[PDB]
Amino acid sequence: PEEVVIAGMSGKLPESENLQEFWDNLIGGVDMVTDDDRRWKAGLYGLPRRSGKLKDLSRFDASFFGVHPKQAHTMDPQLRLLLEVTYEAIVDGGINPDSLRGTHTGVWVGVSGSETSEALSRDPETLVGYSMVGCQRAMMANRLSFFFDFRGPSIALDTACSSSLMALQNAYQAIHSGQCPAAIVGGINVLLKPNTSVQFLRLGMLSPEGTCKAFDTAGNGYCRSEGVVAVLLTKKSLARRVYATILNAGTNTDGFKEQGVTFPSGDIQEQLIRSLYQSAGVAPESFEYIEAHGTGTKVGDPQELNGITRALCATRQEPLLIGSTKSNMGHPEPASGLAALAKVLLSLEHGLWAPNLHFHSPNPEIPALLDGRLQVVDQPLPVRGGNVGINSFGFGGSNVHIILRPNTQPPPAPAPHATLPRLLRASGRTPEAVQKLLEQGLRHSQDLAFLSMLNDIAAVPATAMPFRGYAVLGGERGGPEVQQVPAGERPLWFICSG
Amino acid sequence: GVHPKQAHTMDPQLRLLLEVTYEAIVDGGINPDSLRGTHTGVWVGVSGSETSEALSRDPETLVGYSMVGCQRAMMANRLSFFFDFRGPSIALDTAC
Amino acid sequence: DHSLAWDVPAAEDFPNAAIYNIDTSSESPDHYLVDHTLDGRV
Repeated sequence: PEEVVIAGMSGKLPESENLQEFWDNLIGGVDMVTDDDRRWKAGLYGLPRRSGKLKDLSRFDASFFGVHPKQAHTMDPQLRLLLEVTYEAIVDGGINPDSLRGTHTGVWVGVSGSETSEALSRDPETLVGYSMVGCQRAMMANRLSFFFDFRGPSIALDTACSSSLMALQNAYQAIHSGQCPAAIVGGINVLLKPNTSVQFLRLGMLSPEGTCKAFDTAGNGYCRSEGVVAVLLTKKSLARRVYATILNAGTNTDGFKEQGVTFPSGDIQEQLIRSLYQSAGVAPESFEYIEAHGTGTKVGDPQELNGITRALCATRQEPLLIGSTKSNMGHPEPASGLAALAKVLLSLEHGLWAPNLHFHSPNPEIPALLDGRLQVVDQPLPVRGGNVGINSFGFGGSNVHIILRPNTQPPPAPAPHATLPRLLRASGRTPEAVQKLLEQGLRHSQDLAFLSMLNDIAAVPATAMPFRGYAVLGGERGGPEVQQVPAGERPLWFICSG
Repeated sequence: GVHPKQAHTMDPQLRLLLEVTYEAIVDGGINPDSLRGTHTGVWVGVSGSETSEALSRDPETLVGYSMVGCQRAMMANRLSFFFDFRGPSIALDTAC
Repeated sequence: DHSLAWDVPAAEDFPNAAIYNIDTSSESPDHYLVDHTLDGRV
């Protein structure tokens, strides 16, 4: 088996259109769980007044994805955002999507809600059949395959609170086994029906204060939050940017439990973690940071933390840093794994760990936190090195865990040819896209790899992207240039002067 | 081990599937207690949760048990829980 | 290009004609109706 690497990532998490804003919020210590009433009247049915929500759900470029207006109005917002996020993820890795056309890339998508389908299927007298092809759960992956022309598997997993990480595990297995050269792993969740929140509140899995206080004495529950993420898993040969390497992925169910189906278990999670880190051949002393589920439940937190302590903290001297991305944004049920993965990858790229929030005093039922073996990252801590681990556990008992080896590639040694002027070319749907690409190219004119990746994703036909531009970087002069590309292939002629 | 209150708030698919899974194990001549604690996995293909729509249509009367019984991911998690399977539990939803 | 705005399901789009329950049980506010009996019938 070859290596599996993560090439590109994109998403639209709470109070963050792109991942850059997500990181600015994570490291800036800004609570991304607002209390407004965009989705519905606050406090309706006694639901918590705070939830994680996106900035806008009404935006989708229909023309580029070949969706007519009638179809777009009946398409699930999850799908509309996921198409764009997937395209951004593919380009984020410096890979022109045209290359992946006709290959065996497989789309695995974790979804838990289909609330849009009910809304559009409530009036039999005046309901359109398009909604079946736009809101059906399977279409969340089949639509992506149809547009991007992927011949690989197209599955829409459903395991709760762990669907996205299960999809990542399945994609990792598919690539590792030689079945696919690349994969698109996505996780979507949108809060649209208050009745689901009422159900969760009745079960007792929601916090009245609406704040997920991970690893904290006053941990009541968790706050619902929406988000969309997508990751491009690929083998080594294809990858142009490598965020990390998937050293091993696994899964397993709790089994029978006297307490109940929804009661988390710790022995099973410990077994899963130990099995992964034994099969991969990675010693526990090499771990540096584990992204715990950290939903803030008064029962789940002790189980998960003590399982981690038993599995990894047995015979290691230095403490293990543990953090949860759910104190910063909330808890996107089906997308919990991918949000934590995005936070981890961003922290590794920027060389700093995103601080947790709402951490004042450690839970007295967790000896490791007091003993000092486990350290909650409540301040920006520079990364020293080592491996990482992400675990997402659903409330049905579906456990997942991953081990990541970060990218220790240093900047290249300066070379004589680096001083020669270089050319950057960009294409986009509107002039603002070309402007932003050219400005980014100018900002980092000394980073050759960034320019090369930008140039490798700029060969999009004029029909899809009718705006193009260029900017000779590092020259004696010359600003950016932008103009619309006339349609139709144009012949190229040569004339040799005498 | 499903109490009467939760039996009423459970998807018919889940109940029929529990019965059919027990029947399938026995038809193979293998006692179900032989597979307990093993890495047996449960995969299910579902493309509908209309019971959840029927049970979550009254905000003032719904019971939280519906989520634990009618949720899509529980169609496999319930089987793994009862039969004590430690392997994967997934709910594929590729149509047809 | 995000010039156009598309449909997004609203809160009221999902399920949620006054109905009055008449109960004569002593624990109910309407218990006083027991005293309105005519021809040996409430």
